[PDB]
Amino acid sequence: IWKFQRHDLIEEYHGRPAAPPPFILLSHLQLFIKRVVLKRHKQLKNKLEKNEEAALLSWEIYLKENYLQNRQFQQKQRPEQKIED
Amino acid sequence: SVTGGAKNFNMKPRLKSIFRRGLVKVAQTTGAWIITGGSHTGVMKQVGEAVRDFSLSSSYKEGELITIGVATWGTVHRREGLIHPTGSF
Repeated sequence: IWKFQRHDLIEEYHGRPAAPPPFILLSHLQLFIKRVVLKRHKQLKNKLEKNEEAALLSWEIYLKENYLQNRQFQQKQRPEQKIED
Repeated sequence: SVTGGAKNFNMKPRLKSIFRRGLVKVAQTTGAWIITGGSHTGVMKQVGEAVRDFSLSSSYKEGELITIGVATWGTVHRREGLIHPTGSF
């Protein structure tokens, strides 16, 4: 539960700016005028390139069948299965 | 040396499974030389695909299953671009 709860503070502090609260106003004015005149970080969420993504999808979909074979192989080794056989 | 049907080839899925694991598994350990006809159609296409994805999935492993194709010079589509009189390096 602590390992689970580790994430959100890191999420906050990546979202939190780097100025101390005595000097967070310099960021505050810039963000307020930026949203007055006019987005997550790429290190947490990013639209990848489509051809890169296709290569990635083919890679993992290749690995899936490699998982499945050993999965059913070890699942054959339960003793109830040998009794049935 | 694998041989098969080129233009008019159809296969059940069970036959397809052996090409993915049986041919590649026995080629990759011994350091084989898969020699076949050089064509994009049929069985030679199946060997060509089933050896490619191994090289991607190898995760920067050393060595590649070397493959040599032999086809006739007559029945090539765009071979007029291939003839260079000097050394086409």
